[PDB]
This record gives sequence, C-alpha cells and structure tokens, in this order.
Amino acid sequence: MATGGLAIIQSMKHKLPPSERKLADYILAHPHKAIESTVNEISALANSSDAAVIRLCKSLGLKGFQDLKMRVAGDLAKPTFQG
Repeated sequence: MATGGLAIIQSMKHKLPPSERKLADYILAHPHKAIESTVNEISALANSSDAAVIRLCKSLGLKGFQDLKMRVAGDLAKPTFQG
C-alpha cells in the first residue's frame, strides 16, 4: 500500500510504449534520484516528456508521480532493496 514501486515498474518494463519505457529505465537505474525528483526533472533525465510521466503513472494504476515516488521509497526502505 506504500511499497512495491520498483516491482511494479520492473514487471511492466517490456510492456510499455517507448516514452514510458525510457522513464521506467531511468527510475530503475537511479531509484534514489527518482524519489527526489520533480516531474520536469525525471522527464528530462529520461529524455521523455511531462505527459509521459503522467501516462506512466496511470498505466501502473497509480494516482500520479507522488504515488510512484512514495511506493519506490517504500521499496528502498526494505532490506530487500537496500544495498
């Protein structure tokens, strides 16, 4: 409920359109940066668009980018994802 952000992104990595894919790739590669980024920052980092970040979040069943960041942060809190 406050976790699973990385699992949900990794699950869809190969089922996402291009613009959403660039985003999922950057977040998976740099999840610590991702949880401290704005929509404008993450879209620039993934060479994608602001609209694609919102679409990515909706594609995953999330309320938006804050939800995505919270759920990723929840995973980074776990020993399962620490290291």
